[PDB]
Amino acid sequence: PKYTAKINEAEENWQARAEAIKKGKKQNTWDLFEERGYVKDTAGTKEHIAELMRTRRIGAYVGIDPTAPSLHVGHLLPLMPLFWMYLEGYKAFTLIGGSTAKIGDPTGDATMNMTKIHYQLKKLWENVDTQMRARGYEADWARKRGIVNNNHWWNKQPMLEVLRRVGHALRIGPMLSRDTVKNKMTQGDGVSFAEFTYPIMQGWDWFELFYQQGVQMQIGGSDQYGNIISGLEVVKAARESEPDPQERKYVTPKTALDECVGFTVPLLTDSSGAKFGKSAGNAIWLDPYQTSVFDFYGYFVRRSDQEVENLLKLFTFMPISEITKTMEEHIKDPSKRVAQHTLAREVVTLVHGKQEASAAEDQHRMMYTG
Amino acid sequence: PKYTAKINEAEENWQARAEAIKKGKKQNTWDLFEERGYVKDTAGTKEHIAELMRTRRIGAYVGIDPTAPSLHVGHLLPLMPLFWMYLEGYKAFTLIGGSTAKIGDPTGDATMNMTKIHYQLKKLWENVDTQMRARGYEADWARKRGIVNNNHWWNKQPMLEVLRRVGHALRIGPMLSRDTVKNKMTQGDGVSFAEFTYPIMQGWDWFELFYQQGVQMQIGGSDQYGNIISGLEVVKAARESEPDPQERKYVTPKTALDECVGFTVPLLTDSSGAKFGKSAGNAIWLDPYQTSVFDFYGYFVRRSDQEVENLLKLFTFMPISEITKTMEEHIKDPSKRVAQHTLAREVVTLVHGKQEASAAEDQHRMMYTG
Ligand SMILES: N[C@@H](Cc1ccc(O)cc1)C(=O)O
Ligand SMILES: N[C@@H](Cc1ccc(O)cc1)C(=O)O
Repeated sequence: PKYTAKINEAEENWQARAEAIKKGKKQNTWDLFEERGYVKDTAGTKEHIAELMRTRRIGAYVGIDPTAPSLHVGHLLPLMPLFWMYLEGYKAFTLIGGSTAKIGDPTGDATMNMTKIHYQLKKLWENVDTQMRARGYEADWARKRGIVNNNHWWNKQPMLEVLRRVGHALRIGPMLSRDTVKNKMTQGDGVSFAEFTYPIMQGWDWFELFYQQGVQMQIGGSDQYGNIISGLEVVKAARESEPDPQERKYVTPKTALDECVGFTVPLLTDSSGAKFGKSAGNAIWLDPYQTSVFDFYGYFVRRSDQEVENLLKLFTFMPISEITKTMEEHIKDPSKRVAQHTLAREVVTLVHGKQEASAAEDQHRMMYTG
Repeated sequence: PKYTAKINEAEENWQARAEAIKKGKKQNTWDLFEERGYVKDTAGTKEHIAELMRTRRIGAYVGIDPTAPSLHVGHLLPLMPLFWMYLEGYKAFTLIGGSTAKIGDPTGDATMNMTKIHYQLKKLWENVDTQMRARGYEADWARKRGIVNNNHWWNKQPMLEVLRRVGHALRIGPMLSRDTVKNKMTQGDGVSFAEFTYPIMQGWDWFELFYQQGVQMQIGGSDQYGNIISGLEVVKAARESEPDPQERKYVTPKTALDECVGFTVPLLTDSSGAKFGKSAGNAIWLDPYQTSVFDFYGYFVRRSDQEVENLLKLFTFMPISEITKTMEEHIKDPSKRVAQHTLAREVVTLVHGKQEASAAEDQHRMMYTG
């Protein structure tokens, strides 16, 4: 009865939204992704992903392996489109790779790390809510966010079941004919069986999130394209191999838009080759105990004129009109770092909050700042 | 106290045996293996395996994947040295690959198959006991036989634990640079992830048998050499990665003779290329409902003069002196098929029992036999 009525109202709301998009009254979140610059590679055509996003209140996820006690600003990039979807009323999850960090992604303390990353994600998600309220988005019952740790299934998930459900459908050649698996096996050491199996586990992760939460979309870091391709194979195998006739009603695809999709975000460097979120020989951590707020703000205020508009698009919830006005002010006199102070203000506001942001800005407008 | 006293007497008996071998009073079972022709390839040096067998009442196993409801005579070959060890007072196991049959060994109904194979192995093991008594071997408390199904661990064994315990130690290159994995991936279809993982599961099987039963030796079919090499890596990884300090006392090797070893049996064909145990386009099944006893006996009575001594050595418990006397009678007039009737009599006696054997011999000595 009553969850059902609410689900029905949600779908009806979603469908009026869908029609509004078809008529051009409302921008498709997919086209927002393209406009702001989040799309590098897609697993699924852009027409596919657009239409899935228009017609269905999907779930989406980003996975993070807790390889250290703090996230850094480089982690923010895949999270940003995820947060945009959340603001738009999708279901959005950050998956902590508690079990999968121990294998480690080859593309190219641990419990305490897992605890700290959960804490930090919860803190950031709360700042997203704050920003959602500040940017004028209305409450929506069907809007959902969550934090999931893949140890929830990996602690007991039988190997046999994974091999039976997906292992016969996945051929090792495509896994092997992929640049990471050819790279570190030619130049660099070898690939461990555990390393080789990592993409299969991440694919099973996606299956579990599809099954449990309706997650049809994975958003990946810039180097996650191969893992996403493999993950789709794993999820497809798993949905097709479901033995129970009753579960198949729910899990086996019937229609084209039932399929899963994904995309990756761009690789961000400056014109000197530096990786975004690295300032010298260290990360810009989200933890103030590791990187002071002043220094976090500093990182952003030092961004280049050449990259700053692109970074305002990626790392803020500023409407494009707002960014355009900022850039119009900024080019009057770039030496004033209007755009960079805006970027710093917005990103600090998201990670550390408005008060910390104001204080840091005041400090960076002193006559000496380092 | 009392299992302990019995274990101590067993070890003392084993050590008098060991000294008797060192002094040449008693043949090392390893040298029996060599004399009778069971040794093709060894994982571990022959000096290693010999000394392990002299000094330690090891456990050994043969794995069989239940891919059909009956075993056939080709299955007997790896079982024979295993049965010899049993007669000599080792611990000897036949492992049914209940879970691993579903993946299937790539080297180159299902529940009912598992039930029938268990039944047949139990029946054969009982005939081994009969033969043990008939060949003059004395009761030994420490002599042990068993039938184990790897579904005992595979039904619930977590993938994560397997990957953490062995997955980092096993490199995919050696797995990949092996002829089977290069064969069916070049010529022939692909290799499924499940296929590629099969040797890891069989290696974990061996670990479970080492842990549970003290099994240090695997005997393999003629094509199982690669699987045995991989299995040793898996068992070594697993014994070295045991996290508990108390378990390490028992599971982590301390000495050279603590290591696991294995060997394979020869590939048996006749001079026309036919696979041993194939008579035309069908197997010679151990099940009388599939291959009559008459026809089973017939298969053996038709063996060639060129191969019959070799087959008496492999497929019977006849002392070498007995086989020599048989061959001395046989060469007086080969047309009488003395040696072949002896081979038929002995193998039928093992699989179907002495009464069935006598009847089949009488039938094959009629003036018309097909
Ligand atoms: N493999 C990703 C993280 C990840 C982990 C688990 C997942 O299910 C998804 C993504 C990385 O290292 O960047
Ligand atoms: N792989 C072997 C059978 C086997 C199965 C499991 C084991 O643990 C050992 C051996 C075969 O097909 O001949």
